[PDB]
Amino acid sequence: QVQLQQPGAELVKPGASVKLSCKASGYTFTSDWIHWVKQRPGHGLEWIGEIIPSYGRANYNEKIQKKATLTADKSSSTAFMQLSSLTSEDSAVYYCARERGDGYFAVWGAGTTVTVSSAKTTPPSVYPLAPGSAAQTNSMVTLGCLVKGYFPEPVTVTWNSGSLSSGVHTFPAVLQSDLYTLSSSVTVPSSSWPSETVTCNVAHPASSTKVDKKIVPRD
Amino acid sequence: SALHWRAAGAATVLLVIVLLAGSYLAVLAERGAPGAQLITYPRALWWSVETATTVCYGDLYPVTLWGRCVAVVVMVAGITSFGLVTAALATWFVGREQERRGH
Amino acid sequence: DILLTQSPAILSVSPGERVSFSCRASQSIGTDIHWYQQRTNGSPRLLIKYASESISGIPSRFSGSGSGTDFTLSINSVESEDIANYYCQQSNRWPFTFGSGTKLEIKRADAAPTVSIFPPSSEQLTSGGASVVCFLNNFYPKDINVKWKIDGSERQNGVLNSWTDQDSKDSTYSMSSTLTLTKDEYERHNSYTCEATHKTSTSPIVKSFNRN
Amino acid sequence: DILLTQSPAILSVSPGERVSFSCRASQSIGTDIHWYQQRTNGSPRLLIKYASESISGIPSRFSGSGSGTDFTLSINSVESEDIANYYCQQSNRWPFTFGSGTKLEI
Ligand SMILES: CCCCCCCCCCCCCC(=O)O[C@@H](CO)COC(=O)CCCCCCCC
Ligand SMILES: CCCCCCCCCO
Repeated sequence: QVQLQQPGAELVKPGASVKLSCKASGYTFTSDWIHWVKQRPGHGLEWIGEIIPSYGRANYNEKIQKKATLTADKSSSTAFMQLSSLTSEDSAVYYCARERGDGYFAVWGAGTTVTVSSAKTTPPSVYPLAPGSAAQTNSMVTLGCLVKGYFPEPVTVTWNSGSLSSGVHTFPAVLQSDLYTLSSSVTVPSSSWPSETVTCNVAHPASSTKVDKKIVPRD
Repeated sequence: SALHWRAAGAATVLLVIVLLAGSYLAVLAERGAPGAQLITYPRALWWSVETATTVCYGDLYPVTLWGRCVAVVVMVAGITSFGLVTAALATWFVGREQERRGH
Repeated sequence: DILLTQSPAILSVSPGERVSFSCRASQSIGTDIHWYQQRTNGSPRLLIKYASESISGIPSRFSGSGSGTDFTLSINSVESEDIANYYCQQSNRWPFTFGSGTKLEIKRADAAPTVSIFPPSSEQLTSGGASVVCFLNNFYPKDINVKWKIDGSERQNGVLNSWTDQDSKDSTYSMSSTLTLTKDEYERHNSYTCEATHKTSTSPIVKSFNRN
Repeated sequence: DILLTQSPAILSVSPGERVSFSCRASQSIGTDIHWYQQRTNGSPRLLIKYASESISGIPSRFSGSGSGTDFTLSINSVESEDIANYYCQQSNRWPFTFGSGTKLEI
């Protein structure tokens, strides 16, 4: 089972504050430390601080401005990081990780994408991408889905509820007019579609939405 | 039943407890501190053993006030436990020699 | 606080080769170095602990070595799934610190792009907008150019492009080029053309559709 | 005797910015570094002791960090009253020594 569970995303207005969570499962010991690590897009890993839940003591990276406050709840096995008075410098993925007191990060959470913006949460519009009637195929056919008009990042795109993994590309999103757009592409043997269903699944955590879109030929 | 042997055994179990608690608390005390090396539990137990025996290599040591206070507890517990073992050995020898000379 | 220098910042190798990442600590730290792999959009994953010790479930081609200030992560016979960023991390002294990371790149054989053009969907037009999407998939090397033409005339406004990082499945790249119009402007034209230019052929690869 | 190098000798920043002064010791001195501020015609004033510990009455935008040979004094959101010379001082080994100073300009 996934050892550390964190929400996919949080949207925070400048100057506001947000409490991130990290729920632990698996073996727990009195020597466990929970660490938090910040990664800005296209950059490295930056250690924020650590907490020992068994005792509640937290330490912080001295070299950076303290925007975090770490707490832990033993009953719910959950670690929290209160980020305070955020600016755009604080937009990033925040990971939690567990260290068994022997110095290395055995396991990491999936990360919470925090976006600091005044813009409003907008779920995405998902549109199919099927070839026009004049396109010719070979032994493979390429289909896709367009995910347009969403905010903030990220979305997760899967194919046939994750069952379809080979032949997928999901492109990085582009930002325009405070909205994000991306496409995903899938390539399957041409003999197999539309005979066998091909569906894209778009999860947008910041708006708690998950929509399906079957790809059918233009009829 | 003899007091010296039971006190030796008690001191042994107490020392094991102090080594484990000192390892835990030394890590707890030292992780706040830039440059500190006494910050993971396996080597902290090693450090607590060398502190309890006074066999102190210099590879690890506390740099904080509270880590040093933990250190002092481990030192005194170690020195006292081994001194207690010595004292029990002496009591055993003294009794056996009183017997060997028929007193 | 211990600086960990990972240089070079990018390593380029051919499949099957042995590769070595470097991590240098600003002071001596025994073997208290740990290595993590992070793929695109993924979370970090421990590969090697305490400079050389194996982790369960990590392919055996990964190994580590060194002690003191100089550390090496090695991969025997690189393959595509190894495309990732690689970080070292020290636990000798408080606070724990990370190296700045080395990206692994694979140099594979040239491959022409697979181009596909997609007309806007019915739902999108029903909403009142039109996006025309072109895919340039699974090409190598990364450099490539996309040209849009409408009714035979080059178009530039409304085009937004996006490139993937190198693909951990086959070491290729891909790109999406998305021409976004209003329903009206899309309706005053008929021929929509995506044109890809890549060093694998002097002639562009062209995909078109007529709205008719 | 421990040389403390403060470079650059002058730092120029805009109001509201975060600024960082550097102090490098010629050998390792743990966290035995202390920072002082001296304004024009004023006497030195302790800001940070033992590399990172706060002093009562010093504005919270002042912080310190580092250990060993490399030390940083940081100011969050510089303002005008911060215009001053800034010195580091080591107490790890006899004799105590001072850095040569960094001037802050806005
Ligand atoms: C509640 C807080 C915990 C308090 C006690 C923690 C005990 C830690 C387990 C010790 C074994 C670690 C396993 C391992 O493979 O350790 C190696 C790491 O690779 C190196 O071991 C070591 O180098 C230190 C072990 C020295 C033991 C001294 C004997 C004492 C009578
Ligand atoms: C017996 C010694 C008490 C241990 C104190 C724990 C360290 C707390 C540091 O804030």
